[PDB]
Amino acid sequence: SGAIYVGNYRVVNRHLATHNDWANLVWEDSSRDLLVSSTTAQGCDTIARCDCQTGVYYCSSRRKHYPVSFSKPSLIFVEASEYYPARYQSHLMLAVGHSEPGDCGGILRCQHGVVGIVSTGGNGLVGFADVRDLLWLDE
Ligand SMILES: NC(=O)[C@H]1CCCN(C(=O)[C@@H](CN2CCCC2)c2ccccc2)C1
Ligand SMILES: [Zn+2]
Repeated sequence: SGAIYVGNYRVVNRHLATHNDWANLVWEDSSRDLLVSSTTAQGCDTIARCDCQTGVYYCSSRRKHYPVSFSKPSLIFVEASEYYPARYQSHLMLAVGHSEPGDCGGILRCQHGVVGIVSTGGNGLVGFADVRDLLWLDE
């Protein structure tokens, strides 16, 4: 679990969005596993606007933050799960690191701010849904 809080926006994994999130919806994209809902209070996370490929992510299943190198956002095949059939997920970045179901929502950050959130994993890999292209989150 986990979310990004920027301005009057809450960014969560689409597959973990609550009933309150769908009742206050801004934008959602199944192919990216992202959902954005509106908030009454202002958030303080800063979104990174960069091409960094190194950062630190939060891993709830180890209660630890890990430094990682990650790939550029791309269309990656993701195995079928209880939330989606087998499909290509877009804007996804992979790193070598521990992740388990429950870790989705963990933030990945670089020197410029928030890069994305954990969205996939397994076999010693972790995948992050990028949010650096969503320039509208800043206005
Ligand atoms: N964005 C998605 O489509 C994800 C939705 C949740 C599930 N998902 C995953 O990758 C799982 C692993 N899979 C579950 C069934 C086959 C392996 C997982 C593992 C570790 C960390 C996080 C998630 C896919
Ligand atoms: Zn950066």
